[PDB]
Amino acid sequence: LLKLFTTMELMRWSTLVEDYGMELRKGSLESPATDVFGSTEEGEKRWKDLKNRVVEHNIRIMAKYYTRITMKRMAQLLDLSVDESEAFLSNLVVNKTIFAKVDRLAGIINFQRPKDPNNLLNDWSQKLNSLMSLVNKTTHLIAKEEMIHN
Amino acid sequence: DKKFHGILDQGEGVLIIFDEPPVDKTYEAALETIQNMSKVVDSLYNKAKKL
Amino acid sequence: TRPANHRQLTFEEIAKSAKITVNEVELLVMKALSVGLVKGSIDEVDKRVHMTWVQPRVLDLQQIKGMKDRLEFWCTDVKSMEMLVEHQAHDILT
Amino acid sequence: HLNKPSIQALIHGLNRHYYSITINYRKNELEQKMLLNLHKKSWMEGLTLQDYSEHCKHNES
Amino acid sequence: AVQKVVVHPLVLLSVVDHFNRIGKVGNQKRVVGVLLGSWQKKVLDVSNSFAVPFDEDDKDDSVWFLDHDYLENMYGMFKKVNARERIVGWYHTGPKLHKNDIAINELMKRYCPNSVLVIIDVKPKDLGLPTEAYISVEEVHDDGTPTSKTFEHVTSEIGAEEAEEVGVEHLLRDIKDTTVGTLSQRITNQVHGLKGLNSKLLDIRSYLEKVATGKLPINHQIIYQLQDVFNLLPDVSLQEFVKAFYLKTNDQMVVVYLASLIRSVVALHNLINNKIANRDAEKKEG
Amino acid sequence: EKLVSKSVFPEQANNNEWARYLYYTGRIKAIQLEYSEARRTMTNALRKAPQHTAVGFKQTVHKLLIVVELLLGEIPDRLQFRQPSLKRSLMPYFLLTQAVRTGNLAKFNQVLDQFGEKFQADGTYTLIIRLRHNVIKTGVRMISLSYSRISLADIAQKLQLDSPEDAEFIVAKAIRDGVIEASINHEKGYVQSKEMIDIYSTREPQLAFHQRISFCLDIHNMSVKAMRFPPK
Repeated sequence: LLKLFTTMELMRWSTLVEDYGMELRKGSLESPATDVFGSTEEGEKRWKDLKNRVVEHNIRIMAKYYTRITMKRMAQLLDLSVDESEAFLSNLVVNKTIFAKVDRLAGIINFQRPKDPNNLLNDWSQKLNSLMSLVNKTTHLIAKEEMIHN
Repeated sequence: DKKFHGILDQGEGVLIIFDEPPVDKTYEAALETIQNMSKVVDSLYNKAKKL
Repeated sequence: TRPANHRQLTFEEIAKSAKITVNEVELLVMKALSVGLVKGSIDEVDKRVHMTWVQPRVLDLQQIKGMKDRLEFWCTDVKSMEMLVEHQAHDILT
Repeated sequence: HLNKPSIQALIHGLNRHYYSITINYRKNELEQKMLLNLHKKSWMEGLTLQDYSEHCKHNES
Repeated sequence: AVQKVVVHPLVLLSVVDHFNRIGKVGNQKRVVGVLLGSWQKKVLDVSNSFAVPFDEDDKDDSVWFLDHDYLENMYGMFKKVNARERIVGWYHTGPKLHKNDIAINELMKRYCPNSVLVIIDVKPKDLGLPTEAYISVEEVHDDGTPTSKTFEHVTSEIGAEEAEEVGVEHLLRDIKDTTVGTLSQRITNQVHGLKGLNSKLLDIRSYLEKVATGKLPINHQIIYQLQDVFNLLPDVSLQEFVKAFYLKTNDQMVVVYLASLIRSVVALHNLINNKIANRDAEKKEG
Repeated sequence: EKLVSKSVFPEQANNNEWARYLYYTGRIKAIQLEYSEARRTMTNALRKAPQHTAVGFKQTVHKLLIVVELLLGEIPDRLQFRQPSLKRSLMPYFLLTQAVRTGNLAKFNQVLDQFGEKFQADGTYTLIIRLRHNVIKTGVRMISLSYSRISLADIAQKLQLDSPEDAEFIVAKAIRDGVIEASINHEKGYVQSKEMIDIYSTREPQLAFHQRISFCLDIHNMSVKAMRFPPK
């Protein structure tokens, strides 16, 4: 689980529960389950907080990779209702945790920051400079190779 | 009232919000310089009367 | 295989090529980005995946020939532009 | 006589005990085409678009 | 390893002088000498270089005599003159590497473990620097291929110190372009960069042709570096990029238009002033 | 027209001579159905008129420009009609412009009845008749400016046309005539005006700036070229 919370890919709450609920809440004689996720009131509160952390990690992964994920797909991937997923995303955005623009009309959750023309042309210039440098380096290696295999 | 930036569309009903591009002060400076040069051309019109 | 210009990959095409369900392509592309094999971006509304690929690949003699003729086109374009600039700016060149 | 003596050299003994000799620098190509490489500017520098952010800032200022 | 080699101007004039003097009396291909310099964190800085007698036979390619005692005595003399310079490698004016360069590199390594071979061409080429620093690398090649001594490449650049810079400025004060981005020099530089890009692309295409025809081996490495280059292409004609670039071009053209208006107004004012001066002079004439 | 097409007017001519030639070429073009070129040339001629030196030339240029602009579908500026020197001269043209804008063909007929001989003596009667039979162009242009998806029946009602099919014919003729930029969708019979696009993100601003910068550089070159430097 600790590794799964550091890997940069979605973990589904349904699958995570199906895999770790027995081992994390109840435990066994060979699996001494702790009281962190117990059945007590604090146990349920911390279980809900763990679900919130899982959904936050999922949303972070989407914001890092996606650019425009429909509300339906975001809710499906976060294991939450459409309205609840929208509310969670709005709460995250208000706090400035992540950048998003919930277009409720078309169910669009566009993640990309607005591309000012200066930044776009700067990215193009950076790509061109990298291309030129790589071309020079490949020409140097090419001259080396021609030199060696006379 | 120049509060939160956006425009409504009653056709279907939404509150669109954008980032309000700054103004590009360069164009304001260019227009002011154009006015100044127009009045300088006017002054040269005042001159050149002496041939 | 993409022409390097239409780098956008439709979700249906990836589903057919990899024999993965419609919803599996999202996770597949996400894993590809995560491990470090592609440096693009993924879009769900249009169901098209932006592709910016950094991981290189081994080549074949036919692939090398294709790259060679494409670079020949590139160098001819560069030479044409250089000639145009030189001829148009002969007076200012010095 | 297309050169001039210097007050310093004059004070320390020029045209009195010591006399200067015109110093001519023998430079040749190959030795002048190799030295125009200290700052020769790579081809890339003549195709870099600067950066549009500070370019806009400079234009505005 | 060596991340970069800075060859100061004196090394170049010394290597041009050695090649000239050896060539003037007798004829010898290539010219071998020892390079002296100081080590920064990873940037070797070559400052001085002294000639070393070197006879070789091109036919055999394995016969070559380099003075050991002569090299050591020269290094001792230079240490007495300036001890901050330790041997860092060797240079040979031969435009291309040679089959016996590896043995000479090992001999140099005998005096300095991190030896850099700077090939200081004495033929003025308008496209590219006159130095190419090479190092010896022994690896297992990973990709199941026979390993050999070879010559790994290290980036080279020509710098200078205050004294060498002053000497260079005095020497090239009659053939030096004015410092400052005059439009003539900017347009000429852009043309030069286009020419350099064309030359590099032609070299890459020639190597690709050789690989396709089999005259040279398919590297399996660096080749995919060319593939990465071809992936990094800007991909112009995208609608968003086209709109942004048109916006930028118009934003620059408006400033150019304002500058043109200012220039026209200033020229018209100067013309008015000159005309009034001429008319006043004529009137005061009589 | 043949002479103007073949002969080339020197660029370094007097401003007054240029204005006279512009007026003549404007009349030639206007009589020849090149309305846009006539308007541009006559506006340039008015611009190049000798400040306040020739009243009659200004009067004639203004009258012909008013007629040509009315034909082209643009209602002329009222400042011309309000000017002190041109007021009485252009009063009949003011009435004509009123009639054209209001769209009252009867008002146009009574206007012609009173000052028809004056228009004739001014050498613009034929253009006035062309306006009498082209009045609908101004209404179509106003509809194009106002509406974006006007229904064919509604446009026919507004332009007091008899039937919608006549409205369709007139609208297509207008789309050629450079008066409108719409595209009729005959499937549902509504005139869909072209959607406006951000001109700045396009190339037209670059073209305008190029023309202006070329003019400025040419002016500077001409100014520095003479410089009238005296012989020492």
